[PDB]
Amino acid sequence: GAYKYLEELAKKKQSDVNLFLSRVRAWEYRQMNVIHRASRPSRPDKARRLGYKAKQGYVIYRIRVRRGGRKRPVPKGQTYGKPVHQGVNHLKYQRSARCTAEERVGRYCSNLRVLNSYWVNQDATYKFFEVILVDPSHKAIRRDPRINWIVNPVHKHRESRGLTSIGKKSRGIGKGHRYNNSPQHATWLRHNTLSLRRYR
Amino acid sequence: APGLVVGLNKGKTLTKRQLPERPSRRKGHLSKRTAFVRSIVREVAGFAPYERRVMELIRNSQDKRARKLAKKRLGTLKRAKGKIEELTSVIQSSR
Amino acid sequence: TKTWRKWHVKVNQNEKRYAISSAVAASGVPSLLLARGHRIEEIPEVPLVVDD
Amino acid sequence: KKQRLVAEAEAVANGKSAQDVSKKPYNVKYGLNHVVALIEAKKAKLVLIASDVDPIELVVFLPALCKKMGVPYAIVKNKARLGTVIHQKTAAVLAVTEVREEDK
Amino acid sequence: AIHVKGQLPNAHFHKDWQRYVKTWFNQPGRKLRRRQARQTKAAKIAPRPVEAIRPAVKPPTIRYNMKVRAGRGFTLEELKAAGVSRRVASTIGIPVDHRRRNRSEESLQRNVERIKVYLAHLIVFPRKAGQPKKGDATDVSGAEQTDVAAVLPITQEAVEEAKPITEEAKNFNAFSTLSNERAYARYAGARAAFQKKRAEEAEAKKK
RNA sequence: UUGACCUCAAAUCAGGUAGGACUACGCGCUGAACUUAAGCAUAUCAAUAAGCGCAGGAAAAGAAAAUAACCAUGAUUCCCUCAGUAACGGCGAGUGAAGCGGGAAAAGCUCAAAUUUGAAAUCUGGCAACAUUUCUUUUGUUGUCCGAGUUGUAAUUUCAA
RNA sequence: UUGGAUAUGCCAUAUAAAGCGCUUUCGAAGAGUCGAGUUGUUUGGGAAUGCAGCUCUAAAUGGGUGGUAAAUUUCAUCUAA
RNA sequence: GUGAAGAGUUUCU
Ligand SMILES: [Mg+2]
Ligand SMILES: [Mg+2]
Ligand SMILES: [Mg+2]
Ligand SMILES: [Mg+2]
Ligand SMILES: [Mg+2]
Ligand SMILES: [Mg+2]
Ligand SMILES: [Mg+2]
Ligand SMILES: [Mg+2]
Ligand SMILES: [Mg+2]
Ligand SMILES: [Mg+2]
Ligand SMILES: [Mg+2]
Repeated sequence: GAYKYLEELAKKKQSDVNLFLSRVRAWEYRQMNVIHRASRPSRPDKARRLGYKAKQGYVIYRIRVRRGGRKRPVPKGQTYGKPVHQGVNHLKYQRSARCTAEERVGRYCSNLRVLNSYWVNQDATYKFFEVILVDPSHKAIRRDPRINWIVNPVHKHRESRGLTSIGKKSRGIGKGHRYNNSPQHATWLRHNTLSLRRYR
Repeated sequence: APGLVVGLNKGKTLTKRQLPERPSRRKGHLSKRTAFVRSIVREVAGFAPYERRVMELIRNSQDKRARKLAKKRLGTLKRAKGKIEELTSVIQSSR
Repeated sequence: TKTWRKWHVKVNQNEKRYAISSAVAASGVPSLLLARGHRIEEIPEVPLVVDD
Repeated sequence: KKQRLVAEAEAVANGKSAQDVSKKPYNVKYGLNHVVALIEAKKAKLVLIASDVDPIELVVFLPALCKKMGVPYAIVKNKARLGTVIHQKTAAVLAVTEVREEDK
Repeated sequence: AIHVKGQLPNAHFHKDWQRYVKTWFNQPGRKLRRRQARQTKAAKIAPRPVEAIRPAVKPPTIRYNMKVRAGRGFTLEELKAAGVSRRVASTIGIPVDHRRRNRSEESLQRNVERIKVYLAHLIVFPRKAGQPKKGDATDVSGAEQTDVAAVLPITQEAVEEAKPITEEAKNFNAFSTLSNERAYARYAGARAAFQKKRAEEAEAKKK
């Protein structure tokens, strides 16, 4: 159907069609609020594959996030420590800008659950994302076995605990030798806990 | 297959048998519907600017320059050689 | 004081079994029963075995 | 639809199936995924593409797809006017597959 | 400072290790808890066996491939050859491993035999009591919770106790064969690269 | 002129919902220095203290874009072992995992990508009736109408196919 | 309190949905993502282990992994976003 | 981003 065509065309971000549409939409986005409601997904095919459905209780929000690194917020570049910690400028936040987009939209919609998010645009100053949210109080959500899980209280603010797709990526959650540091603190605890058995 | 632990065909000799098809290994095949969709999309979307630059170097018979540019644009040489072959087919498709 | 002081002591299984064997053998010796404080002056036999 | 179903129900008790009392429907096809499949299968005789589909990528490939498949197509005003035909608020695209003999 | 006999010291106790000391004072308590959970589970699923039947597989690597151990579940081919549908397997306590495959007939036949022995000892109760159906049993009265390991143990591979010494064995040179085979694998690449140079650079001789 | 659609508002609109606290344990962010190196800057202390966000009865992880290199294994977690080892390190002081093996427990699955197209088969809300209850306090069913929804709600499928 | 039993005694669920079975042609599979460079940080991970910024930016038997950088050819194994 | 001259299939003022 149309979804395959939208998926393939979305891969062509340098084509004349997508370059033009990106320019006009980025201009339009910069004219409205940093966080604003989207009436519909700008990328319906991308939204579906990330869990979105066109039913009551699913909500799309758009947000722009400042690009670039994290300047150390210390008074006059003064760090009061050893030279290894004197850096102020070329530093980087450990969470993705997409994660920040989810965090801020989740605070903005504190009655909703953040499901997922996707990139839509960027200029030199901002990256634009659309965040998919679900109303756990809506009956259409609570009676739906495919999205029911998110009502349970263990899924409260899953974006704040790195439990969305981008949150687990930023946490380095993965299988095998490349992710041995694993959940870091839990792995660290296992290796730094002295185990003293009853030798009898 | 000597049945030793050294040499070319080492290891214990058992009765070999044909493993069944794993459909996950079909990935990477080109379905006819997907090929049709991509040809339509290539019609609607054009070529990326670097693709046009590479094709121009191909059309001027600057084969090394095209390889250097495609590798520089895409990262690896392996992706470059695949891209140059694809753009070469496009160029000859128009001829 | 800390809880992770060593409270339990391992003994080799064979030494434990040696100890119990010695203790059972000592129970068959009337002098050792008397020496250990047991008032066994009147019992008919050592070891003392009663019906099932 | 409710009237058709009560007819099929009444005729499914003593007669034959619902096919015996209802005829083949002749109607415009709608739904973007459904119409795309019809075009790829060469069953659309005429495709009417709304002119103001707001995320335009939903239909931007449709003229190229229609031209490739040799199905006639027109870009027409008001997705809202197309929606009125099919009793919806809006419709991105409509397709004619079959027309009665009197309209050929 | 260091002045005594012995190993140079190595103790990794420069962090706040006393904060994360793990003691085992609950070891008998945990053992009692786990046994009570097993007893509670056994009474709940009775008369089903407490443990599901498992396949026999060979451990990987040369250190353990001489042994046999329980695996996760039976392969799709093994279930097929034993006449058990994969959707039915779980309903009667037969685990399914979609990941493991049978690279040899020996692995397949060994586990197909385990399933056949399981099925022959299995009493399937009818879904509706007193109305036996196909694949069920009509003598369910003597049903009790039994160990699968009592019926289908994991058996290690046996040996030839003794056998004649043939003239072929007497002429075999074990050490030379090991040295030759290692050398042949070692210089296969040079031989292959040589063969290219043996037959390709000679092509100019034709013209 | 009206109406439709789109986008955007307002209302003490009808019904909901979030915040604060508890932080032993849990998931993240941010982040020292004392200290050790017989000085000291890399290093170490430490991916620690302090600071900030967010949960539950556990959390997190989880049905391989995993191992291996075998006669192969088979989601995750935890224990023992691997192992103070491979490795890192002014190769100084110091630091330091993983595969196999044994054991505890075991459980497997859901979507998106498909034309239902001889029938949006889907869902919420209002109203009414009828049931139901840890419970006049709970939880539904049917009818009807209105909304949602074709810019796609259901149904068969999820690669093991 | 159908959890088990003749779970009896009975409700009337039960008429159309699954199992294997030969033959075909098939078999849609997640993108500013993977990957590359570079900077910072982190790791036991060593011509980059994970994370993040910025630049470049994919493919269709493709793509990932196979703990020494690179080019090529094989093989194995997995099937990301 | 969009257009015009000039420079020994191109990007520089
Ligand atoms: Mg999870
Ligand atoms: Mg010092
Ligand atoms: Mg000192
Ligand atoms: Mg000092
Ligand atoms: Mg703290
Ligand atoms: Mg609580
Ligand atoms: Mg959980
Ligand atoms: Mg899978
Ligand atoms: Mg450290
Ligand atoms: Mg996938
Ligand atoms: Mg940091």
